[PDB]
Amino acid sequence: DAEGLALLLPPVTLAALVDSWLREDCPGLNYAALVSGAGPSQAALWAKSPGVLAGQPFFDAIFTQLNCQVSWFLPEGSKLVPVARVAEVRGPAHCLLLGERVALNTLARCSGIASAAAAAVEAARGAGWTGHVAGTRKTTPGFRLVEKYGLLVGGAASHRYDLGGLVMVKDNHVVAAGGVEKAVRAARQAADFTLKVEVECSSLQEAVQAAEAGADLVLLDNFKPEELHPTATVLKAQFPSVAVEASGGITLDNLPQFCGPHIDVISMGMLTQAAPALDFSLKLF
Amino acid sequence: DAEGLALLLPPVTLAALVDSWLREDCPGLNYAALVSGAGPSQAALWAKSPGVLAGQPFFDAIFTQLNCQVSWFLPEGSKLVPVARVAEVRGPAHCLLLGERVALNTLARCSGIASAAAAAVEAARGAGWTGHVAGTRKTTPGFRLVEKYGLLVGGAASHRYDLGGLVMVKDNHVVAAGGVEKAVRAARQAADFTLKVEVECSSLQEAVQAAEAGADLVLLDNFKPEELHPTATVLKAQFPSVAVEASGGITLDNLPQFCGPHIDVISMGMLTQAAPALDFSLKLF
Amino acid sequence: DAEGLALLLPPVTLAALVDSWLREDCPGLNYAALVSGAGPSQAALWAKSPGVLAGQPFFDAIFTQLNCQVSWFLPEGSKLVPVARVAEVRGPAHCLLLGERVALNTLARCSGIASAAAAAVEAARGAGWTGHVAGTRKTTPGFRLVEKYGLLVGGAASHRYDLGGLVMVKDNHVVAAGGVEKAVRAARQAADFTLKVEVECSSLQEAVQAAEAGADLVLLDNFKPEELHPTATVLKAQFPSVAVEASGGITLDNLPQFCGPHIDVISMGMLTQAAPALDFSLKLF
Amino acid sequence: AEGLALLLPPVTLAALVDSWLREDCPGLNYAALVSGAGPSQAALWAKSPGVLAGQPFFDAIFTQLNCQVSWFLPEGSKLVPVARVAEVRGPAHCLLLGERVALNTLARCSGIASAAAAAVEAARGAGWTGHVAGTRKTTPGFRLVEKYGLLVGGAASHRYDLGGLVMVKDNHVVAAGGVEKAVRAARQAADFTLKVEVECSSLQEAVQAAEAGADLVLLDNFKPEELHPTATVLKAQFPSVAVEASGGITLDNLPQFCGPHIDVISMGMLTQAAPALDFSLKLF
Amino acid sequence: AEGLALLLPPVTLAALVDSWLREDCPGLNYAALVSGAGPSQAALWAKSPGVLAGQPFFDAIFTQLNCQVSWFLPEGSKLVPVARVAEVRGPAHCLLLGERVALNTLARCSGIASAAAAAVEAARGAGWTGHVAGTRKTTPGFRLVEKYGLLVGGAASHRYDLGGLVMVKDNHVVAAGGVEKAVRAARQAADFTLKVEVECSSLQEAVQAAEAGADLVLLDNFKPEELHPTATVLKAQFPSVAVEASGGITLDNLPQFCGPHIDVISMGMLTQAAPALDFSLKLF
Amino acid sequence: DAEGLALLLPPVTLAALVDSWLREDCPGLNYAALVSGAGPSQAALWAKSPGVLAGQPFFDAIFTQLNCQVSWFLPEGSKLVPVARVAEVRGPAHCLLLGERVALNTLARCSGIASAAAAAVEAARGAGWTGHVAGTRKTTPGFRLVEKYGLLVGGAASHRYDLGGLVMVKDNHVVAAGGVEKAVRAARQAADFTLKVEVECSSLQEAVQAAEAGADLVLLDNFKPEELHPTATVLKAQFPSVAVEASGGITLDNLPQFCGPHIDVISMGMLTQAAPALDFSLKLF
Ligand SMILES: O=C(O)c1ccccc1C(=O)O
Ligand SMILES: O=C(O)c1ccccc1C(=O)O
Ligand SMILES: O=C(O)c1ccccc1C(=O)O
Ligand SMILES: O=C(O)c1ccccc1C(=O)O
Ligand SMILES: O=C(O)c1ccccc1C(=O)O
Ligand SMILES: O=C(O)c1ccccc1C(=O)O
Repeated sequence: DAEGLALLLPPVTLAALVDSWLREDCPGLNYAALVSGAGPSQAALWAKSPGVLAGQPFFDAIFTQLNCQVSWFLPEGSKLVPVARVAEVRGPAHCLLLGERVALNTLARCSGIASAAAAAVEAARGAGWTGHVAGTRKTTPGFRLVEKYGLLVGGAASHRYDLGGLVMVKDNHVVAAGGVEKAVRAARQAADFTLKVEVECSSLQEAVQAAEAGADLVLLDNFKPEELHPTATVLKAQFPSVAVEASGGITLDNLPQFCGPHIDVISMGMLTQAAPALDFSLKLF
Repeated sequence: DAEGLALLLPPVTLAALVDSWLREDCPGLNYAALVSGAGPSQAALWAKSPGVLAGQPFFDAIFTQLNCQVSWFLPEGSKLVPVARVAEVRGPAHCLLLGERVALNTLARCSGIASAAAAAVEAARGAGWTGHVAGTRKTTPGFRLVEKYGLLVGGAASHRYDLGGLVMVKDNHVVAAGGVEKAVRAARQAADFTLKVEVECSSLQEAVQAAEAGADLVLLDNFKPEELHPTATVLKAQFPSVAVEASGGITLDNLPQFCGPHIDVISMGMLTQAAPALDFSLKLF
Repeated sequence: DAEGLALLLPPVTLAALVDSWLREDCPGLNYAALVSGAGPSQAALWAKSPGVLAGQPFFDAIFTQLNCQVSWFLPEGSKLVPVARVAEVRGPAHCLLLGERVALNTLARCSGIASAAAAAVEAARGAGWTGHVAGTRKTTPGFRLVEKYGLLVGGAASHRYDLGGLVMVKDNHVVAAGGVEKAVRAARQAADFTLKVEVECSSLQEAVQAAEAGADLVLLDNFKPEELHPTATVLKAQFPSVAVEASGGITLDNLPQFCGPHIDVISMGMLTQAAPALDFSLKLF
Repeated sequence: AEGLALLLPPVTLAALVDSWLREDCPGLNYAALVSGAGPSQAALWAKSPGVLAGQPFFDAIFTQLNCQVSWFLPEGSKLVPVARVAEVRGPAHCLLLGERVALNTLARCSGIASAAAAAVEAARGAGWTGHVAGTRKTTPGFRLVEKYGLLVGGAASHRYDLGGLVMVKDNHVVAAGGVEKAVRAARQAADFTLKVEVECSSLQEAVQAAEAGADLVLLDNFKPEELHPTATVLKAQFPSVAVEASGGITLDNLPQFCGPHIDVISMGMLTQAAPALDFSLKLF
Repeated sequence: AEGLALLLPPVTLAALVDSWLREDCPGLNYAALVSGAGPSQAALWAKSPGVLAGQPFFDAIFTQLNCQVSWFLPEGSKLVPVARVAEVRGPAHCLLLGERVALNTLARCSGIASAAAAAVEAARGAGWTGHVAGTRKTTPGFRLVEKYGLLVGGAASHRYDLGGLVMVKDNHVVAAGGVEKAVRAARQAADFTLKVEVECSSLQEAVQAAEAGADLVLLDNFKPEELHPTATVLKAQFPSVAVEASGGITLDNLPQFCGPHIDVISMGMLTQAAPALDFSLKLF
Repeated sequence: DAEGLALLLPPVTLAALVDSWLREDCPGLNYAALVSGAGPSQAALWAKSPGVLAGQPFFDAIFTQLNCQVSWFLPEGSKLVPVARVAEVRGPAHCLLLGERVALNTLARCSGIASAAAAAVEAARGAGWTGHVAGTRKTTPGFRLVEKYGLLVGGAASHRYDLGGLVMVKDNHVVAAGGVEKAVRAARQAADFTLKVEVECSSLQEAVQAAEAGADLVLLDNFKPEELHPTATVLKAQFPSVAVEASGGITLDNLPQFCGPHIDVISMGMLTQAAPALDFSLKLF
């Protein structure tokens, strides 16, 4: 259930995020506040786009800072069928109007990402695939928390949250260490026993070498589907312990061709780099 | 000229921004650094998407913090023809690898935005229009600086940077003040004489009321082009002092329809909410 | 009207300000707390200086942070006739005594500035002048928010809040650009369309060049009143669109000589650089 | 005065400077395009008499913005207007970005140093050897500059904050239920490394405070005719106890408050009513 | 000890708590889904002997996380294991989020307070009335908890930081060119509200330091046989000067350093080598 | 290899740490600086305790901020035989004396922890045991980075760095979930696929349940050694995939009794909670 995902959020990081957003939007005097005054008011939140609602905790934390309350008519994760009345916000008029843009901006993006994740999860399910659709570290700097949380709301896995969550050996590591085996052995020796090591591999030879040197996960990078499945099949046969991830150029359109019985995870840069924001408005009534 | 735009950037805000992005990506121990080591290294930056290059100052600031140096082979604002060698980065291997994803993320989004901005400016120029294409406050919270700067690099105007740069009376302010004239009179009385007042108007009646009560700018919100131009024409005839801005549902496709001799400014949420990130990579060699 | 001015204040910036002032005054252990104890207490706030009361929202925020409550016997902006009971503060004794000095310091300076502002407004009104008395950027660093707010409470305009609110071309910009016309044309081309451009001019020739190149405001800097008024008169006659501001060595004493029918704004460094703080005390009873 | 810069906590200085620059320009700076990045030079002019103070702040502001400063007058010099005080060099837009915050800081620091030197001069002129001191009546957020200014003027800063000295005031006396209870509580609570000072509005109080173990007694709001007899008796009975006078002391009445039994005279006016000096920065 | 909480600067406290929680969980907390948000209650167990200290920190951690705490023992109580000390309440995932950081803080605060109480007790048992004290030998970033723990245990904290007292050390002596130059420079530089203490490794230095106007003289690394004759002479000729002993003082040798002419005994061990107490927080 | 471990450190978090330490030790004026002056000076760093040298990167960062340089005569991780000359520090006198205590405090605690870790690793090696000696999250709040680093320099594994690095089900999670199986199934479902799940088990029955429900690691908590090894033996025989950790009341003295062939990891709170600081001094010469 998506309603439970809010529990994941670090509250100290949340509060600081919210403050820095409001500071960004209004660092000094807000002259518009005299236009609206402090009279108690109510505003309706409208969804004008189809997709998945995500970002309630952030929307709430923005408005709570500004002494406003929110009532949701749809739970976190609901399908959105425009034009829908999603929520009501109450508080002093200038407070509502001060938070409006930042709150809509957050909900729009979080919902945009959750929508793209859900479409990808749906296409995979429709192709018979049971594994994890996942995001990447291709997130807007400073805004990871919202973006990874959006992915989760959409039913995708977030993948490692940051550099501290998993040790990922990539092409650049392989080059710097002087070869796949040296890179993986160094990664394995260096990584705390609590961490997994994943290795980005551009061929089957690399993947085998990586599995032999102790990789927990092998990421098959930029394979055409026709070489991908035979590669994953062998790896799973020779190394059934190793998880297999596919990534590189995977889109909502081609995703079903990348699904296969020997792929455990499919990760997509597009879920965060190319998810258009949903359209929401907040109309004072 | 785009190479000069870096001078606009508040350096204190920049350095803090860069810190907070690196803190977001790696808050604790970075075990991968043992895989690469500290040996001096070089990496090529590759452009794999068409569009406009934007974000050099951010990319530089990230790598300078990490004791790396960057050489650009393309000036800020260049057209990108993939696959193009854009830059070279140099530093200790683990520093390069630490900054890579955050640097590419920033460059990708900034460039994505600038690209969409230039496409919009090109379509307007091609429909004979001389005014400003502009952005909005529909930006990713915490990342406005990069986004507004991207718009500038693409030849669009940024529009007000935040709530302190202009007083904008919107449908919500109109509702709260109890009507157009009350809202605008309160905005004008409240705003420091150094500020302009702009008024969002959904009809010609509103626009006239707003001009009469002293608006510097009138924004015609969500007009079909057929109603937009007659409205603008009347407004400019009666109130030649008043600048006219069009906004609402304007896309790269329909933009030429919204250009007209009496529109001074066209603003587009899509330039920031729906600009896909460009594809860059940073390959150690 | 002054009771409504509190609405202008950015709440995130206010909270961090207050934190940082209390940190500055007591970074570590506060041994004096043990002398007072945590017994609920009450203190009276005394105004011992004539002038205008300003700064209630800062005084309140300091005490709220420290779990104390304040009741005002006088609204924000009231004339102060010493010795007057202005407020009651309640909370744990050690909390009251911890906040005392910072709260009095803030109210003293805010009130000092508001008083100088009101005296200036009064002297202008008495000389028949209708325009804006305004402050400058000559503010104590880190304290601008309290100083600009003080101005407003005293009836003066704040002028631009910071470098983002207006583009102001000064003698140094003229030098760096190579001449008045090049500076103004560069300012106009650079500034977002939402911003005004104001140009500091030391002669009537400069003012005409600035008005011709597109200035919204011309600031006549350091004129003796005898040269100022003819200059303003000409300017208004040729360029009735252009607002005219006088500034430089304007004091409460000479201010009536600087008022004239063709001056729109008079700005005074003294309102923030040389306003003595009012005398307040907070006596536990 | 040239050595006083050493006192400054560098971590606190850097953060101060950042927050001042952030305050003055949080977002895009369009004016930078008007000046460009060409190397430039600007002269610092002193247009007010008084004492120069605040070099380390001015330097720190300009170093952040990749500019350099050369001083023609050392910290603490007497200013005779119109004087060429310094030269600043760097990219034009950097100079102009730092200008106003740097002038604002030097103006206020110098203002305070000037009032402090005037007060030190008037005291010396009246034969007094004691310490002229400031108070905690400082602009919030700007104490570091203000206390430093006092020192450049030759005044003592007094306790820097609540953690440097335990000061028992009228309010503490009321809350504790009397002078003796307040002072005994202050003395028991304060770490042995700290002094205890007690604000006393009468001789009876001062005697009680001294008897209860005060290191300093601050005679608050005495008219000078009652002040000196009071200090005299105190010094005679309790020669260990330093005596400070404070309350309504001004540059004008200060010589009346000097006496052989006052050790310290503190003045709110040195920080609450010191006008800022006039400086400008002219690009040339 | 119940009143010591009032000493704590609330702004510094809140920021401390935030940074501890950020340190322990900067990103997503997947464990939260295992416990859920149902209301819950946990018992706090003391498994070590010693002195309980750190309640205000433990409370601030849990208050931030919307949990409440009830204490069954007041701050400063003797702990006899295994004792039920407190109950915590709140949403399950909030309790479990706070648990480790809260226990970490109480464990260390209590560890320090226990060592301090042991040291005060051994001194009292050897007839000594002076102050047992800490040093600046604290964990960086964690000074507030460590100094507060010292207080709860009955030791003095000593100067909180570099701003509380001016301390001339070996290294100042070398840099200034000798004891007298160092102490005269310290005295001239220090605001009149501050004391000056001087670290001395011989009687010669102690006398010189007293003569130059030191308020306190710290006899560093003396064997007890040389310490007491030195302190005796110092008190005889300079009764105004407080005498502190420090260096290699342990719980074991402490009684040999107590003497009628020692005012303060400071021990690095109270903070450098105090084992944390064992506490657990068991959901029931 | 200890000299390489410095690369693990996140540079942004490091710099912020160092700042906050210096701010804690001297928030306002430092009158002692006038006693030393600014003359260039040198100081020798002396080790007066046996054990292992750890913390150079911290010590260097402190001094670099204060414009001092450090030369090490012993590499990071060296055995310390007192009284040894470990390093030389150079810079202006007042800068050296400002950083001295905080630098010593850091080096002292880091080295203390590294010494305890190395003593533990030695005793294990001496009892024939090959597995990882590890720390815990029982670290001084705010100072984890230095403490986990110290562990690594002494040859111990750090264990998970924070709550983000691994999902650890403890007795409390078990009670809150309503049983071992429900807790582990919830942990696995909730944890991103990139994370491992470890389960604290106080009996063999729980350990079996945890392994069956999908635990990657089982932590045998508070076993007497006589019950431990037979439990581990059974567990390894039925679940060879599952790593086994022992923990609870393990000390340097009893550690060899806890080593065994079916234990992979032994973690010890004492390494961080009861490690006395080493004695170092810095003597200006
Ligand atoms: O962002 C990437 O390069 C990336 C792409 C796919 C999976 C994981 C990651 C990651 O770094 O966490
Ligand atoms: O964000 C918006 O709603 C917006 C849309 C168009 C122009 C300007 C703005 C603005 O608020 O600055
Ligand atoms: O501070 C100044 O120099 C100043 C003086 C007069 C008007 C405006 C300003 C300003 O820069 O905003
Ligand atoms: O600020 C005050 O009220 C004050 C006034 C005189 C001396 C000292 C102080 C002080 O508090 O430090
Ligand atoms: O930390 C020290 O070296 C020290 C040792 C003993 C007393 C006081 C201190 C101190 O500096 O506060
Ligand atoms: O700190 C603990 O309780 C602990 C004890 C042993 C291993 C790991 C941990 C951990 O939580 O990281």
